[PDB]
Amino acid sequence: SLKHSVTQYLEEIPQQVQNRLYTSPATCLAIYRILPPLAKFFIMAMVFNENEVPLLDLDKWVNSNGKLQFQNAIKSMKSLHLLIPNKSSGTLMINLNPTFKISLRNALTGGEVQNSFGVVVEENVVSLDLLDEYSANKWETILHFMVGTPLAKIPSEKVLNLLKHSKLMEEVNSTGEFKITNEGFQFLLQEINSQLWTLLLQYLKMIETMDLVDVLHFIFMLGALEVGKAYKILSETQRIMLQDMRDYGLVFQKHSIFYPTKLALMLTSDTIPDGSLIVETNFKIYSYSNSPLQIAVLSLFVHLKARFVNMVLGQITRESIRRALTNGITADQIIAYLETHAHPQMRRLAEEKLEKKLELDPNCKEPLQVLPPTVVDQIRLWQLELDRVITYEGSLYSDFETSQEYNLLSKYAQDIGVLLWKDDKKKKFFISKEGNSQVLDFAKR
Amino acid sequence: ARARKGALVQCDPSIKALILQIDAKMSDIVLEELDDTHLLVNPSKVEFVKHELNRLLSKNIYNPM
Amino acid sequence: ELQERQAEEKRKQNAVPEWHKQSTIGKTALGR
Amino acid sequence: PADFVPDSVSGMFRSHDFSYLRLRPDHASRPLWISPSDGRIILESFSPLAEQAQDFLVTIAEPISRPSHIHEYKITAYSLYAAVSVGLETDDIISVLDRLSKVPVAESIINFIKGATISYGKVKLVIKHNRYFVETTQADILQMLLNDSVIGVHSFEIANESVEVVKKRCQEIDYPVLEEYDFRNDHRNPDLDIDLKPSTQIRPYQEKSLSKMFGNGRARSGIIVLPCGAGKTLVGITAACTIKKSVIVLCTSSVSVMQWRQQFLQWCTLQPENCAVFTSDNKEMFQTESGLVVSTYSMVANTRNRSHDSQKVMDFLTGREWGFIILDEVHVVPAAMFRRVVSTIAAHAKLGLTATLVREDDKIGDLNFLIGPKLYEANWMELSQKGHIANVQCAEVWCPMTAEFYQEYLRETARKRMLLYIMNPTKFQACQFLIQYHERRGDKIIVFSDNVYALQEYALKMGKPFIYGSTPQ
Ligand SMILES: Nc1ncnc2c1ncn2[C@@H]1O[C@H](COP(=O)(O)OP(=O)(O)O)[C@@H](O)[C@H]1O
Ligand code: BEF
Repeated sequence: SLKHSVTQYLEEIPQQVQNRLYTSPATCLAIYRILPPLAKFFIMAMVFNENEVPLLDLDKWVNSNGKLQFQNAIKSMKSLHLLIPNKSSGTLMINLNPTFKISLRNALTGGEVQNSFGVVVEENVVSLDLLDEYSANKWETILHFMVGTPLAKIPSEKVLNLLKHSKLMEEVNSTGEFKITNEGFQFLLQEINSQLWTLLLQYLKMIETMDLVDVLHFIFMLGALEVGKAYKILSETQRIMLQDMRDYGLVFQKHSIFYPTKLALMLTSDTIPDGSLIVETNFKIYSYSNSPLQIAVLSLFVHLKARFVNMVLGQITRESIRRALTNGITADQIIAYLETHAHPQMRRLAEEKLEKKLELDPNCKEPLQVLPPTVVDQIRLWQLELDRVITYEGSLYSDFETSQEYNLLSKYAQDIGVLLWKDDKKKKFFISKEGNSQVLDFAKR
Repeated sequence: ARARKGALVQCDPSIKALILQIDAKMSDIVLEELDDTHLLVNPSKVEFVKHELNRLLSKNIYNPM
Repeated sequence: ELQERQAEEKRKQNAVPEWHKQSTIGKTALGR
Repeated sequence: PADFVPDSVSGMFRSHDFSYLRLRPDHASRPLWISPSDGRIILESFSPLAEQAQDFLVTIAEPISRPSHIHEYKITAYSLYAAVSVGLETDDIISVLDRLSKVPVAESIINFIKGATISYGKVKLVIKHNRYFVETTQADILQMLLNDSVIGVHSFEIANESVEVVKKRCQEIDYPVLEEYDFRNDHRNPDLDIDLKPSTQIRPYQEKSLSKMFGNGRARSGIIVLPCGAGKTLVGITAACTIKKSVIVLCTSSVSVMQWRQQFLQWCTLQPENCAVFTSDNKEMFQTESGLVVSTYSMVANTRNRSHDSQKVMDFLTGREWGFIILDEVHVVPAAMFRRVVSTIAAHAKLGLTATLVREDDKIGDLNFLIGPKLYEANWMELSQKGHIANVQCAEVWCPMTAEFYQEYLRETARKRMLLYIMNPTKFQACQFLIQYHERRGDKIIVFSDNVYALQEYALKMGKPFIYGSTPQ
C-alpha cells in the first residue's frame, strides 16, 4: 500500500492546490513513476503532443484482456486530476494538465528547471563511514525508543511530539511511559521503505499553517537528490524543515551545504539471512541473527535467555506473550512475523511436509505451515484466555408497564445498534452507555 | 420505565460460577442475575476481579517453576 | 477393479478423521 | 570475557550473554554450540559432522530436547560419569569437543570435564562363594577403604547388606566402584550353552547399545533405556546368550513374567528344561547346573510374609550364587524397600531395563551407585521415521464442564472434587461418539481409566469388558 497511501493523500488535496503541486518538474517526475505501468504509457504519449485525443482512441490501445486494468488506470489518473476530461462537439475529449504537461516537458528536454533538482558544489564526502552510520544509528535510535529498550540519547521533541500526536506509540503522562500499539507493531513489520513513509505521511498530516505545497516540493525533491553530493542553499520553510528532516536521519548537515542520505534514495523505489530463527515444540527460540533490530523486536513477545555472537537463543513464555498481548499485539501479527521471517531450513522441511502431505493424498492442498501447528494453536488459545471475561458499560431497563413499550424501546435500540441483551420473559434489556442518551430521548418521545 | 447503571458481563457457566463465589465472599460484586450467560456487576470491582480471578485460575494451570 | 477397490478401502482405513484435517477452534465447541 | 563492550540489548540476557567469545572461521562446518555457563549444547542436525556428534553427545551429555532440526544436550557430572565408564578419558572428550565446537571451550568447562572423568576404574567389588570381597588392584587402597569411617592386590570382606552404604560412600570419596565381570575366565560358575537362533534380526540401534557395553570386552553394570515396545525384553536375551552363565530375571508383573519366558524361548535357543518360572501359580525351580529364574520384585523384595511354598524358592534363590541379574523396569528399584534386593542377592553383574528413567522424587540419580551409570538411550522420532515404530497423531480434547456439576466443584473438597469433574456427562457423549466413529474405521481402541468406579460405570453403560486389580488372571 506504498503508492496507495501516497496516492490517497494526493487525492484529498484540492484541485487548486494540486495545480500548484505540478509546477515543479521534480515532483512531476515522481508522480509520473507512481502510476501503474499502463497509465504511464498513456501519459508519456499525451505529454509531447499538443492535441486532444478522444477516450475511445485510448481504449483501442488496450487489449480485451487488459480492459479491467484500463478502468483502474483511468480512474486513478482522473482522480489525481492529471487527466482533464473535456467534452465538446459531442465527443469526450481528453487532455493533460497544462502545468503538469509543461513541467514534464521541461525536465525531459533539459530546459529551465528553476533549480528543482538543486545545485552541486563538488564537495563529495565518505558515505559508508559517516552517512550510513549516522542515519542508521539515528533511525535506530528512534526505534530503540519505540521498542522501549534503554538508550542514552533520546529523540528530539519534534519527532517525539509527532509520535504522541500520531496513533503510533501511544503514551500517557500518568503512566509516564511510552508503549507500542497495534499499528505500532505493524509499523515495525513494514519494510524500510514503507517504514519511512508512515512517519513521513503522519508528518504531512501533523503540519498545520510551512505551506502544504512547500512540504511536498521538498520531500519529493529529496528523492531526486543523490547521496554523497553537496547542494548549496532553498525555501525559508524548507530551512527549518531541513533541520527537522535532520532529526529523522534523512539529510546530514556538517553544521551552507546539505548532504542527502541513503534513506533519501530508498524513498523513491525499492532498494543465511539475518533475523531467521527456529521454533521448537518446547517453545524455544534460536535466532541466527547478529543485529540489535532483530533482537529488539524479538524481545517484544519472547523471553530471551542467552545470546551468542552469531545467534540469540530464547524461550517463549506465557508471561512474555501476555506482556506483548497487553500492549495490543494480535496473535495474527505475531505468527505473520514468524512465518515471513522463517529460516530456510524450516521452509525446506515445511515444503517436504507439504510434499509428503500431497504425496500421500494429492487430492487436497494443505496450507504450507513452516512452524509446528501446536505453537499456533497454543498462541491462539492464550489469546482466547485474555478474551474470556467480557464486560460492557451501560444501563439496565426494567419495570416496563406494558410489553408493547418494552418491545418498542428494545426494538428501537436494536435498530440503532446499541442493544446488548434482552429477555422477553423478564421484560428487561441492556444497552451500551453510548446509546443510553438516545434510548432515553426516544422513551420520552 | 426504569434505568439502572451498571456493567454487563458476558461469560460462560464456569466463569459465571467463579463470579458467584467472589460475589458470595463480597456481596457488592453481582447486582442481579440476568441469564446463564449474562451478569450485572459493580463497575468498581471490575478492575479487581479481573486480576484476582486470574490468580485463582493459575491453580488449574501448571506453570513449571 | 476389486483390487483397486480394496486399495481404495485400505487408503480410507488409514485416512485420519476430519477434525485432524483442520484446526477446529473457531467452530462451535463439542457437546450434545 | 575481556575487553568486550556490552550491547544496548545485553540487559535482556541476565549474566547469560555469550557474545564476549569469538567464533571460529570454520563455523559453517562445526555444528556445535556450547554454553559456557550452564553447559547447554545446541546441535545442528542439518550441517556436516552432525551424525558424528549425535552419538558422542548422547554418551557425555544427557538429551534435554531433540526436535527435528536443533537438538539440545547438556553436560553434567552424571552424564560425564556415564561416559568415563566406557573407556573414555578427559583427553578424548576435550579433543572431540574442541574439534566440533564452533566456539572455543571455556576454562570452566575444561575444569568440569577433568574432575569427573578420572574417577572411574580404581576400586572393584568382587563376589566369591556368596562372600563379598572389596578387591583392589593396588595395596595403597587399604589405607583408604579399611580406614574409612563407614567401611569396616589386598582383598578384604564386606557385609553383603552394607553394599548399598559403601557404594554411596564410594560416590562421596574420589574413587567410585565399577562392576566388571570377566565371564570368559570365570569357570567356577556353571556355564549355560544358549545362543540366538538364526531367525533373530538385531536392529541397528540394538547393536549400537551392545557395542557401547562390550566395547572394552568386559561386561559393565548399568542401565539401558529404549522406547516402549522397542524390545527391552530382547536386550536381556542377548546379554544372557553372550554371557552364557546362570541368570535371574526380575519383572514387575505377573502377566509380564509370562511374557518374558515366552520371549526368551522364542528368540534364543534356551531349552525348556533349563528354564524355570518363579511366580505365584507354580513354584518349581530348575535342578540343572545352570538355569534361568524369572520372577518379580515382590517375590524377591518381600521380607516379612513369605509362603512355605515360596520360602523354599527364596532359599533356593539365595543359596546359589547367580552370575547375572536382569532388572526389568529398573525405574522401581530405588524405592524404599526394593533397594534391599541389590544388597542381599549375590550377582557379579547387574543390568537395568526401563523405557522411562524418570520419576517424581529425586532418587533417580541414586541409580548411579545402585546398578551403575546409563549406558545408552535411543531417540523416539528417529525410530518413527525409519519405520521401527508407528507415527502418532497426538491430540488433546478440551471438554467444558457442565454448569450443574461445576457448581459443586467450588464447594467440594479436593478429594471428592476429582470424581466430580471426571464423570461429567459431556465426556460420556464424546467417548461414545469417538468409539463408534473409530470402530467403523477398523481401529482397535484402548480406553484407560485409573478410577475403578468410573471404569465399571463406563463399561456397564457401554457393555464392554473392563480390567482392574480384582480381576483373576
Ligand atoms: N528384533 C525384534 N524382532 C521382532 N520383534 C521384536 C524385536 N524386538 C522387539 N520385538 C517385539 O517388540 C514387542 C515389545 O517387546 P517388549 O520386550 O515387551 O518391549 P518393552 O519391554 O521395551 O516394552 C514384542 O512384540 C516383541 O516381539
Ligand atoms: F512396555 Be515396555 F516394557 F516399555
